[PDB]
Amino acid sequence: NFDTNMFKLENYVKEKYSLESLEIIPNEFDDTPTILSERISQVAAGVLRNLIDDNMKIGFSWGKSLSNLVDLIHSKSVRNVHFYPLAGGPSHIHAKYHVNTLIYEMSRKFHGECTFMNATIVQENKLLADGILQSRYFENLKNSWKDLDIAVVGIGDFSNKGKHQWLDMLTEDDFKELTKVKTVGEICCRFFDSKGKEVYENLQERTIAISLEDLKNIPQSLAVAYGDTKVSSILSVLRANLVNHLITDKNTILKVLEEDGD
Repeated sequence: NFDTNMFKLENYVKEKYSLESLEIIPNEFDDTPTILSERISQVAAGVLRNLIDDNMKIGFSWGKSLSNLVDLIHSKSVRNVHFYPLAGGPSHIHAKYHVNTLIYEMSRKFHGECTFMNATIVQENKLLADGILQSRYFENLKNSWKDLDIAVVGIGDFSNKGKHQWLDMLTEDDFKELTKVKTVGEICCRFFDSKGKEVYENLQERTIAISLEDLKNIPQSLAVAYGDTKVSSILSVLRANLVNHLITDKNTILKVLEEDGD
């Protein structure tokens, strides 16, 4: 039985990576990219709406997967919900995909109070980054990263198209150093290797984002991510248990398993 076998595969992958929650969307022969993105987005929207309750502190990252779920999610009457940025995205992405846009849109549907990301995601040096992170003005947001209830995040790859979004944010030298340490992907604008470790410390210390340490201790952290170019990145995130709830498609998770088996 098809639906049963899907459940078996879900449980298999959850136990394999010690992943708390997982939805695997089936791929259909008649799919277009649009239809597949709708199917994944609707599942994700339903899942998130059910997670949202009164009094919760919810962090968002940036990007298409998130924008697509936000477009579909149904409003709900909850009290005292607060939305925060986990990380600003890079500079030239669609306004629709910007963290502050997503927080605003979610605020409309869940009538929440909003904190926005004002600082650029990568600073020139550690002194400038620390000046922001350690500031009196930034303290509320810094503290809030330590006690979020839910995080909602996409996962980026470090393929040519993945590096694209970062072209005017990271320097030529940043890219060289990231490539030297075999970067495979990013989450919350932090770059990791094949085991989900944040290897390049110089950029790590210049980045205005939640730490991986704080991300990975959020009670419910939902990543929505799929596609062949994302298999290595998803496997890294699973390996390091960076999030505890993943929504992806069957084609992607089978490739993750195959790569892990290598």
